[PDB]
Amino acid sequence: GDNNQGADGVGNASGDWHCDSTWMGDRVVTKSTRTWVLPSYNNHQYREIKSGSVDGSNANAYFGYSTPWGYFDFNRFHSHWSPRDWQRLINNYWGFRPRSLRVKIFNIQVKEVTVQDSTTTIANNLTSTVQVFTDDDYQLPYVVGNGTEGCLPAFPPQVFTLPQYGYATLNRDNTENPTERSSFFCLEYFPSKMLRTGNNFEFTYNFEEVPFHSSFAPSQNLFKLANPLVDQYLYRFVSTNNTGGVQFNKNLAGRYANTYKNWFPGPMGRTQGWNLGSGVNRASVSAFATTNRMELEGASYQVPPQPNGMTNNLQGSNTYALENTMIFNSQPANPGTTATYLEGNMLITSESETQPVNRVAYNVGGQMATNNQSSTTAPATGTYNLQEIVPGSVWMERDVYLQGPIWAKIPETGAHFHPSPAMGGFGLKHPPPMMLIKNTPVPGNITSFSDVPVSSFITQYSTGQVTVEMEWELKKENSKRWNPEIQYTNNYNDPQFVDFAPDSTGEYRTTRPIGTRYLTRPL
Amino acid sequence: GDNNQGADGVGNASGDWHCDSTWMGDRVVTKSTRTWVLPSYNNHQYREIKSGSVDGSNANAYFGYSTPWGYFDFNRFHSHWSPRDWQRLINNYWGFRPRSLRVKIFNIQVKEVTVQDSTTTIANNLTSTVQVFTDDDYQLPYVVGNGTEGCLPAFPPQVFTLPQYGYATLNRDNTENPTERSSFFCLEYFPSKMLRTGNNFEFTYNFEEVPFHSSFAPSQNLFKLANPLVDQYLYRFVSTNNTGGVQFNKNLAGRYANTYKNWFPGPMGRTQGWNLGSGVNRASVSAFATTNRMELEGASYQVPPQPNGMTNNLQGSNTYALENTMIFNSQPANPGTTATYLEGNMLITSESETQPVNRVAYNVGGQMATNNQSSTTAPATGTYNLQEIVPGSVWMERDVYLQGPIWAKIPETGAHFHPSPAMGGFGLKHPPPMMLIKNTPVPGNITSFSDVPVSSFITQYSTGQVTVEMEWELKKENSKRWNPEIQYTNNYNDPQFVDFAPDSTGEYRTTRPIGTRYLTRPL
Amino acid sequence: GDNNQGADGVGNASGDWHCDSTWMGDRVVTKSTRTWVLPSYNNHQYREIKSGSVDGSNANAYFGYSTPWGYFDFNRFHSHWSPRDWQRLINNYWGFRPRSLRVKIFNIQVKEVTVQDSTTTIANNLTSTVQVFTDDDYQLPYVVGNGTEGCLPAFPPQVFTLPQYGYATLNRDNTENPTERSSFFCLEYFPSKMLRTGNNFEFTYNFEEVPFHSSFAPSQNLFKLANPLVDQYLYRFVSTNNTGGVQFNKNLAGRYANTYKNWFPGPMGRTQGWNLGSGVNRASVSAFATTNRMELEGASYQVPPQPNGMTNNLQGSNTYALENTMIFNSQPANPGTTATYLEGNMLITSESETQPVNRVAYNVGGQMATNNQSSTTAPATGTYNLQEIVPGSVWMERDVYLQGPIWAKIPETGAHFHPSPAMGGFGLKHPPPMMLIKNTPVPGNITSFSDVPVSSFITQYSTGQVTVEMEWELKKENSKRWNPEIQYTNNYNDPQFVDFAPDSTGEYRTTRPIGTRYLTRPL
Repeated sequence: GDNNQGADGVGNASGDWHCDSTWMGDRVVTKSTRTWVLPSYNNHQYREIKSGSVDGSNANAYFGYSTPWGYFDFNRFHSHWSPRDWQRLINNYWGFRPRSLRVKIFNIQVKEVTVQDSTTTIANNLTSTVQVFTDDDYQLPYVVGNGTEGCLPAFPPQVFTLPQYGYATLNRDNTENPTERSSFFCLEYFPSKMLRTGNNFEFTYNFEEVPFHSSFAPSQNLFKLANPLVDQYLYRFVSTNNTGGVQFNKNLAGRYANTYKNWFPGPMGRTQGWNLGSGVNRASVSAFATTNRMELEGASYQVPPQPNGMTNNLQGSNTYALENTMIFNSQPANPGTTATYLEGNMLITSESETQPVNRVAYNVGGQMATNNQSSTTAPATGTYNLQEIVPGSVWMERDVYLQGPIWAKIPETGAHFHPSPAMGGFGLKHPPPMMLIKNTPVPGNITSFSDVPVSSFITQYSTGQVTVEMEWELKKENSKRWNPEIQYTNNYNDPQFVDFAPDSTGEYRTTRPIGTRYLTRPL
Repeated sequence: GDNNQGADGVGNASGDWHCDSTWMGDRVVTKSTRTWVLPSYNNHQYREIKSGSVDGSNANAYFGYSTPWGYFDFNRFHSHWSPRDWQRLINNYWGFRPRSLRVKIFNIQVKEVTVQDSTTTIANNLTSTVQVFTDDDYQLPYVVGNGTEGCLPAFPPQVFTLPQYGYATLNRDNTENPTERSSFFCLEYFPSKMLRTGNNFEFTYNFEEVPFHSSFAPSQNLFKLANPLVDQYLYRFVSTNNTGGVQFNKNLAGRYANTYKNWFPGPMGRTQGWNLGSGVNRASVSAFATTNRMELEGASYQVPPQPNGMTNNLQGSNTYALENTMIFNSQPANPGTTATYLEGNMLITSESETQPVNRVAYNVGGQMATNNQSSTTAPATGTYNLQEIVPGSVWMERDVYLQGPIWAKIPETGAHFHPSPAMGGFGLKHPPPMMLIKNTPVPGNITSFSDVPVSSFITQYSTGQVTVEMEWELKKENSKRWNPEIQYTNNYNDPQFVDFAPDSTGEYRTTRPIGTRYLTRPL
Repeated sequence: GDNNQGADGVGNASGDWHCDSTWMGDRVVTKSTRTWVLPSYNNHQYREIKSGSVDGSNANAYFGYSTPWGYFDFNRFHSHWSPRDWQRLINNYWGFRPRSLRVKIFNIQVKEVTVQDSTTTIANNLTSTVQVFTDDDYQLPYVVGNGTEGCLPAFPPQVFTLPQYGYATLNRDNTENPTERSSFFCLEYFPSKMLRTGNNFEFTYNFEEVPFHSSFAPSQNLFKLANPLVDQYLYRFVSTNNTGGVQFNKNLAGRYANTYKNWFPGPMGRTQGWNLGSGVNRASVSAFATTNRMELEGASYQVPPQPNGMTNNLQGSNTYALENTMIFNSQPANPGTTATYLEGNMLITSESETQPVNRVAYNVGGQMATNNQSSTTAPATGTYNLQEIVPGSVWMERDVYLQGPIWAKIPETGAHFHPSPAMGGFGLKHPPPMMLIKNTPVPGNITSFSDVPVSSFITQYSTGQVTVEMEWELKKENSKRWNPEIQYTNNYNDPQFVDFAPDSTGEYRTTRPIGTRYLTRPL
């Protein structure tokens, strides 16, 4: 529907502001509207950008292009959810997955800016247009889901300027030079709707069927599943007698160190533990030397989210694995800042509620036998710092936060194992199409003919609202637990301000992250 | 209906001006139209406002937020009524209660203001929009009915600038700091119609059924109801003889001091009487020490309208209870003025026409027995300065003036007794929804991408008409009184100007208040 | 329905065990089943019980009867609700009221006990019967709703022995003797179903329409409703000049001490504040002298819950009014214990979340003017320690806890004001009928005829299950609050045991009470 048009042109608003969320039965539809600004990027020119090795690491070298096109990136959880609608969701529901998405761009306004002797006057033109297209065949580079800035703001009245679309193609021998395989994508070679100041643009996309997210934290350890009362009928090798010969004992009662296990913990790589809080770390360490680095194409890349199947923090201990965690800033910072931020500013993720099913990151994975015994040689063992997928493994996927990304696109290749993102969210084969938008160029005064293209443009920018409404599917809590569970509560000891709400300057404050795992489930 | 649209856009007026009132049968429909201006508040930012104790009273401390949104407050009686239509109403009718309400916002005009070296030129833009929504679920703070400024003007040609929407939530220990319970309401999280310069907005609301107001003043004292001619069959204790023993007498003829009463006066707290006019008050009194102050949450708050059931002034005497009355100014003053106004400027309410049924505020309530007699001890009594609701009480509600508020919202809690406002008017559970309106932000020139939200806006304001038409239900005069009643008359001894009409400057003059109680009724 | 009967007799269970709760849409149906034991009371005899003044208070004197009948008292909140189903209810819902009730008694088992030389063998008889009737005309004394022991247990496996039915009628001159008005009710004069060991008994009752309970805590102070930004058009009396004469000032901005108030706080009596926690109370105080005592019929009775409209505790302060509060024990104690319990054992209610709308109990109510000024005498005031219902009052009803009573019966008299119980819950005119049950007497060996009734009985008792299923109606949360609310969470710092769950002895543990007010609402 959504039709109520007296006329189409100036003096007729293109669409209403719908920001509210609606909880109906299990499923919830969360509407959001924001106001955006699109600068004129690159003075309406494609350009190649390339970098050598910066900071003595040749993995920092790339070759790519910076287009004029800006793009709507609505991918984070807090764009669609208010902290009270994210408190309802995580407290009484076990899981949620999205279903449909509908986006609309309306109230386009195209301003001109003219500087005569530093007056810099701004007066709109009603004739000029803007170009929007959504890429639904996935035939561009998809930079949306990689957890980079430019998302719809947390708090509705904030106006946000759109990111610039660029991409990094193949480079030659870890330098800035290209190859024969490095491709150039011209964004204006697609068909794209052109929208003058009276027109609007809207789009609809239904998601593929993905597994529910898990909002629950297990209620049992993974190795403790068996009941403590009755002993197993299975026997274990215990020791050996004076003569070479074997002796067996019974697996008895609630003794869980030695009992027969069906299911096994997830993978782990080992990461370095670093004590926050009360401290006593080592002094004057440069971490870039000792970080975990997977080496691809000849260069050493860090992978600072680690693959799924581990927990950084251990149940309220102060020791974290900072190479395994997801760190956020309490407030948006300036682009390109090198400032050194102490712990107190950051929002530091803790996975500690997954510890029953997951192996801790900064502890060894286990041990195995390193030799074959005989009468001469004694049994020996050694600990292993990494293990991988094993038949019969069970692990906990990484949690999704209010500040974290919703989805990611599975790279298109031959094969993949268990496509879930390391950062978090819903690994998708066909993610919501990427919506790009650009100001059409309006040339300045040119008195003559020349075959070299026009380099003199009228400097302009545009603005107007965008609405994004999604439909989430939820899975209700069936639990029979007798005693009260843990809920996300608003407690603050002696507040000087309310959290998740403006300061006296007008600045939106977020003190602490919010995860989805509170409800407890018997594994 | 209300349709006559050639096209929708600039060059087509959104609606007609209807200011007239229509008397049909009993019920009257009073239409009113005004012109408003909406500044850009807080430079389009939410902000927290908080105050400590000012003037040595910790009840003045609050914590709250100041939103960009302005709101239409049409709640006062003289917005809808002209002094001649308020003279008709009160003279020949016993009571009135509202029925329906329909509001319309049209002819929106959005001006830009630009300052280049102090030129401050003003030129409208046709593209920009304004956001209106009416809150019909009562899920915001309702600040309308509390008797604060910003109402539609008395006299139609006056243009009025809209109030700013803010609210005071919970604070911690009578300081400026917040609590865990103090809530933040984001107004842009509701769906709201966006209106460009050709669009209009209209709304309809029917009131719940409330009791008629009482425009009549009783014709009999409450204790004098019995007829003076025939004596009662009931006997009274008079005295006691030499021996201990009781003697009775008959309640005889028109002697009203001692007779059996069915019904009793309303509540009273005792307030201080202060002589206006001929004077002889005490000298150099600071009243804030001795005022009546109910203490809530640990702090002492004044309640300068007193609860219903008392009369300040006593029948043309000069002694008033100024803690019980409703004081107005003869002319609108500047916001935030500390000037000291003498009596002559003020319009000072008098409740003296309710004195038969109501107990005077500055007199003691009565007396009761303070001891049990015996042969040793004589009967004693003492006077009480406060009494409350009693089975079989009858009191007169406070009157509604032309300058006074129409309604109020009953706070949503567990329980309430007899919901009528202390200030006056019609206590409502679901008051007319609160209509909020805001200028959408239009950002200035921004050349670059940054994730910190846009702080540079184009400074603009908007203007246009609003019409509010209500439907009142009236109750006709049935009285059989023989001699002429009192009417509200325009008498002025030697006028230098006409009252309720402009001065030579153009300024609207109101000399004296107008109440609703003139018609007399036999109790 | 509920029919699946192969045969009716021994060897056929009379009914299934249904203990689960079902959340459907808004309304929830909570089924509960327990196992009871009914002793043989008074050796099957009615008896008069009477007491003089005990502990030097003649209000302790009563005259009444102790019947053989035991009664099912299922009235407390935790009989029907599990702590996790009471956590769901209070967290996301604004209010709840019951609708229907259906009770069933099944699996009756009648045991005999015989003592031959202290062997005390127990062997059931299949022939003997039990008598159940429900009193639906309210023509007995109703002792259920007064908050006395004998309720269905908290934790299902607990077996509970039924209370004895007795009642206290009128006594003469505060002594043990009766009057001519003191009535005797014979319970066996009603028709009553007789149930042998194969029979079952079931009953259905729909509640009258009562107001929703309020599970919300206000978001604003009551006197702070007006917005801080715009000042009132109303003026206040401030001071007086050298000559007798009055001076007025404007009510300006966010200054809430002096502003015109529509609505007023609830009633209060003043109660004594007593510091818990960090202490510094007075030493060696006997409280029975100074407690608040309403005097009825000549004797002084304490009323240790105070009438509605006050808050004992003030926002996390340690000072409580212990004459205003609801105190529970963390564990069921022995009947008739005089032991002195320190603070640490008790669960001490706090009303502090109602403090915006309610006046604190241990603070003075306010002040009023005590004299009429003149040139000779200065204005004076005094504080009042009690106030009552006033036109335009709003107060918060007392909260309902998990351990507290559900309802109460409005005494049948001429009149009542605002029937809500002081203890808590839902004041009902026709409460759920009172279900009484008794073992029929089986006489022992009697060889001869005598006209004096049989005094020699076979000593027996009976046992079997009872199920009580109610249907609650709920009111969903509509709130638009932006920041997270307060939820009831399971937090415990360094637990030695889990709360609301058995100890190593088997004993059910409850550390702390649970109220219904968490969700916040803008008054």
